[PDB]
Amino acid sequence: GITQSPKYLFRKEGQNVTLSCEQNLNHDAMYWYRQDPGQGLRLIYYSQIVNDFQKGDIAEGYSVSREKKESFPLTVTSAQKNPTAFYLCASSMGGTYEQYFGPGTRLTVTEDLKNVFPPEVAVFEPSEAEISHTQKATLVCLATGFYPDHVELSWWVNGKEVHSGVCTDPQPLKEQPALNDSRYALSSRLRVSATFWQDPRNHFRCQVQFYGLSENDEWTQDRAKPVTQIVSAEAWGRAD
Amino acid sequence: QKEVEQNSGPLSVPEGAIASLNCTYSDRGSQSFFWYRQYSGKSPELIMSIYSNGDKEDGRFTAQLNKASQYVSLLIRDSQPSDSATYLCAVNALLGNQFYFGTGTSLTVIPNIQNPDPAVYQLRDSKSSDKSVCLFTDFDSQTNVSQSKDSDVYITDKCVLDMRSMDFKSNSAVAWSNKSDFACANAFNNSIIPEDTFFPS
Amino acid sequence: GSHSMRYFFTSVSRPGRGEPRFIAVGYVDDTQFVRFDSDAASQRMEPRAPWIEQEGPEYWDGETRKVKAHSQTHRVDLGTLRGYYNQSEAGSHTVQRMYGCDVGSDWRFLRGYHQYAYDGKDYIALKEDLRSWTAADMAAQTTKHKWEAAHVAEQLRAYLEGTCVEWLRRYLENGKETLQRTDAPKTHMTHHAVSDHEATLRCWALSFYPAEITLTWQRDGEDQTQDTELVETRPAGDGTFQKWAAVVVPSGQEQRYTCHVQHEGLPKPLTLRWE
Amino acid sequence: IMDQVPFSV
Amino acid sequence: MIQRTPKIQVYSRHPAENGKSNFLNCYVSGFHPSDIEVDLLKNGERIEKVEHSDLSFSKDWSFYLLYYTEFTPTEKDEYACRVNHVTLSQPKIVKWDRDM
Repeated sequence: GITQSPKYLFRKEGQNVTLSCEQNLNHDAMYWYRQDPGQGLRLIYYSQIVNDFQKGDIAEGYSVSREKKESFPLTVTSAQKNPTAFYLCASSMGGTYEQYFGPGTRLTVTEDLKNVFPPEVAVFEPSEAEISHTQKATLVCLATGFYPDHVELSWWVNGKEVHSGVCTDPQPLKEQPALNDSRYALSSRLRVSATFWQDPRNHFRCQVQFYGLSENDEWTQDRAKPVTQIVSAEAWGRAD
Repeated sequence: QKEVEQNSGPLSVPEGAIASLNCTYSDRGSQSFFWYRQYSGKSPELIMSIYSNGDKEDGRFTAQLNKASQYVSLLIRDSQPSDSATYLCAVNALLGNQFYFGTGTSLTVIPNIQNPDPAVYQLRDSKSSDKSVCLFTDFDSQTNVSQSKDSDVYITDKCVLDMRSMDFKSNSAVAWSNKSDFACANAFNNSIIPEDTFFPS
Repeated sequence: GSHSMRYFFTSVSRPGRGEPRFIAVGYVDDTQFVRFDSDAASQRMEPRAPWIEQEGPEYWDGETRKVKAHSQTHRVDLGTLRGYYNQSEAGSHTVQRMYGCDVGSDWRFLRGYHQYAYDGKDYIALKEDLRSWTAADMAAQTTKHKWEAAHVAEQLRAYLEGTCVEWLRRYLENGKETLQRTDAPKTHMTHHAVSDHEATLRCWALSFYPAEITLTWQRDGEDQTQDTELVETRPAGDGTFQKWAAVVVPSGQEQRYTCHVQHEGLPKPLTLRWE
Repeated sequence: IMDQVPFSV
Repeated sequence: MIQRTPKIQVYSRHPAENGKSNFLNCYVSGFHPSDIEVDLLKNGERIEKVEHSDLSFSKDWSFYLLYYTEFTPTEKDEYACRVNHVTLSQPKIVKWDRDM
């Protein structure tokens, strides 16, 4: 019964954010963590009574206030040097008892909104050399040049989402890993039967959901605004 | 050191075999020991909890706890592709009324694929028709891929796709670049090629 | 058994003039070493023995966090309990919780207990197997089934079988000159003339630790329970205890009445006479 | 050391 | 609710001798509920600055407290302890005897 909002959040460097956390389990204690990629969990703030919150290991730049038992709103400030992380809210009955986590909120703070780009999605038809030697055929999809990496890819065969024969990279790669604000690229592959791909009535589409800015955010550039949008690419069967 | 330590290095276990994830801690009046499972991009899911010395069985995994020697383990039977995740170790602390989490151990079950047909195909764009990607697929489990040493070439890691229509899985990776002069026999040179590959024309 | 660690918690309600008052004390053997009082000024777990003072600040910060939550748990316990019996909000009630473990001569787990009382009478207790419960009344089984479905006895058994003996041994070794000592009783006898024919012989036993002691009266080598007054053991405040037992005796034959003091620091029991 | 935070009745 | 009568004991920490400083103890035990007023008296007047121990109870859930103060006994100095509980209709006074 623990919930967080939103699942994906994005703000500009210099302003404050308020990550909300509601608790339905009537647990006395609540916890706030941040999870950086490949570095585990780190405690930010925790409380055990209704109005008794205590600082964690890294409380620099973080503020919290538990005014009532139900909510544990953690507000991050500009004093945080590296706010971009995966924020996880947990709650439990006692300080020494096992905790349960909410869905988590991924916050991404950038220098300026110019680094936000929706993904360019394209599909690549199978090769006829693979169709003969394997009696199978893969459809490779590419979402390139997007930031931040708030992307969920899915394949849709004949209008319905499928999971069989689908493989998606666990986490996208930085197109230029030397840069801090580098774009990301994600790949996926849908392998179907050779006799299935050669059917012209079969429809293939690679769907890539992107979580960027909201429409109420200000955008001063002349380029297309990187709002939370959908980008996809289609493909049809070919007997050739 | 930390109150709870565990080998964060990525451990691999064949499909169907038994995975043994270990975890040690510093005694802080530690009394309760837990195991969390966290898939990539999601929240840690509580999957195991033990409180006394011995083994506790539930599902396809067992929790083994020893308190004389500070360590708690998690054995997983019949390793399935859905078990590939990082498993976090949790140990409570009566000294301080605290709760501590380990850094996590990334588990990746590798499929036991037989009769492989390694090859590198070229897939052109369905609509653009002037973009090109390369597909290293159907290679066995021993083969690994590495990142490209060129900023213009992009390489992805392995990936196990499961066709439930048939009864086989296949590892596959993809390499693409904007060089507009690149041939698929040039990116995967950085990785160890099993020499059993077939490069089409 | 040989040694034991115990905790005592009380929460008395004060309807109309404040929140329930919470008091927690801890004892090893017969020596108190920690305490807490919501009415006290420190608002922290305070030390009451010399050896416990050497613990780190993480120990005191943790023990303070527990009583601050334990007091809150007893507050919702008092409000919930007045509905179990449908008692008014004007009646003042109290809650008592206690637990602890007993160790043997090998300093290993020998016995564990965890009990709960409401308004001075038994409510619910963990059996000696540390796996079952003993509910007193009908409303006492409401929390038993609530605690059986939550597997409370499993996590309570761990304190008594586990960290209680592992932290009792830690206290027995750090405070060795205090807890592992044994003070033999300093005994004497007084004579008080009651009447022309009778006089009371009072057998004293002072400055002894631990508190367990037995005072027996004998006449010509035979126990005499009649005409004997025994008072319960008193804490001296010196960290030791006091106790005495008297007997009214016909005047002139006090030679036959013999006192007997049995204590841990006495292999053979002492024998006290007037002359 | 004290026990875990107790269960409410 | 269970209500019990406090058992009062008045005594000195060490064997009382005249002129030497000692401590006067008042050990109430076996009472319920918790609230209880205990005052150490010197020749009928209330002694300020008396220190009591922490509130603890026995197996039968009855509390026991120890009220002590530093004093010096003479031959004709009367000391006593005055307890007040909801069990007592009026406060009970127990005098201190050098032989009890």
